[PDB]
Amino acid sequence: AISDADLKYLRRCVDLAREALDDGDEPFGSVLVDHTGTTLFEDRNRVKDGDATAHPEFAIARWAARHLTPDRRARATVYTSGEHCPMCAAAHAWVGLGRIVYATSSAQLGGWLTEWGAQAPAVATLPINTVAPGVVVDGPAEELAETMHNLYRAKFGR
Amino acid sequence: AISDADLKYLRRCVDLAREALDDGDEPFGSVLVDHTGTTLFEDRNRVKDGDATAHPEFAIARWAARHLTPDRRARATVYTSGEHCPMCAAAHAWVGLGRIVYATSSAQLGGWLTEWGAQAPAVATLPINTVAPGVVVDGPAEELAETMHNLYRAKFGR
Ligand SMILES: [Zn+2]
Ligand SMILES: [Zn+2]
Repeated sequence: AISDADLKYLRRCVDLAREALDDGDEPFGSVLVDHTGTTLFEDRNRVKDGDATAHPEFAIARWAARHLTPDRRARATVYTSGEHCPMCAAAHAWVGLGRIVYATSSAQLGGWLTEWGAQAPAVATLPINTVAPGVVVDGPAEELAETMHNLYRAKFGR
Repeated sequence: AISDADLKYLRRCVDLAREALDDGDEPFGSVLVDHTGTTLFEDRNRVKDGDATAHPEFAIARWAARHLTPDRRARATVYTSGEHCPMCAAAHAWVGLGRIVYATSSAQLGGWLTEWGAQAPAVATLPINTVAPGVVVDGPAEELAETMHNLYRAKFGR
């Protein structure tokens, strides 16, 4: 279900995750793309100033609610380097956004954390469709698994 | 599990939910209380302006992260008229807030919504601990069930 065009946007997400890591934040990047294929909004994690809710997917949900009609929201796609946490999946569904494509699943992330002896997140790694049963979800992208493993290990595996 | 002091705060949450209803918003109210019993912050639903994520528990999580140290957050309690949705439960856990007490469960509300035929929510009515395993949760408060049913009927009855 991941197309060539989808993978290009996922690579952009990975670049945004890398920007976040390099700035002292956590490696999570996300991009909102409308049905015409225009990038509307890009963001990355910004938790370093002490708000652990500063996730890019959440920013995208609020931005979409403020700037896009319901119909435009439903036809838009959200690309992300890492599958929406429950906070972000719920926000996405509350505002009525459409498709999600992720590079790595929360299952991947949680599995790596336990491999590395790292503490589990404070929030359960629920798949998007546990939280938001109606959302169309594609991913993960096999081509990006190694990159994201390495990027998460840098932040969370030390 | 629910003291008389807890009920006082839950009754304040009901008052805030009614304030929301009367202002054209949905009937959800929430209070943040310091471990020393002082109210720190109170809020209610503000969705009418077009943002379905304007939940008071979420506003509380962000307020807490901005204004309180981690230690003070861990020791604070959040009271709410309606059990946190997954968005809010996750945000509460991310910012490391403490106990939650709710007047009515999301299962209770979901059952009543179905009776009224109403559009089922896009977000699943997961219990807080499915989303946030480590959070201490108490509720519901049987003495406030009928009051809250009536408030919900006012907004969502058909
Ligand atoms: Zn998130
Ligand atoms: Zn909520």
